Amino acid sequence: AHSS
Amino acid sequence: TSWRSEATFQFTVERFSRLSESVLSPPCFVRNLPWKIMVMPRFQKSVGFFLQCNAESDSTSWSCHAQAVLKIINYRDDEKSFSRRISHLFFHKENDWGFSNFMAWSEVTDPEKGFIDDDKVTFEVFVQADAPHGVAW
Repeated sequence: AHSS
Repeated sequence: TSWRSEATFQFTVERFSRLSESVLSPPCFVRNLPWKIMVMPRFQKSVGFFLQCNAESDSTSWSCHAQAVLKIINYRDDEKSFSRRISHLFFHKENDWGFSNFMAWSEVTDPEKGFIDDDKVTFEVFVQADAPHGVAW
């Protein structure tokens, strides 16, 4: 998971 | 109430096959903060799926740690719904978290898989958030  | 520590909300994206920009759901309040589902095409190619928290606020003092289950509903069989989990400390510089390649675009849009109907796809988020800091002092 990560930032857009 | 809006102070609830957790909630499950959904957002249905219409004209999905034609999606070309990021789309945001209306807000669901948890811990009195606005949480939203963000969907965006990534490279057609893949469906991007992120959870956003308190992005509108000009505040740079807030933070909220939360865990969540991001799921794309399979209307033909819920056990076929696809989900991924996240754990993240949300704050102004990292106000959203998720996967740019949550699912293959070809799979979600496959008319025989059960995720799309009338060019609509439903996204769901179950978020469990801790008490935020730097907000309602």
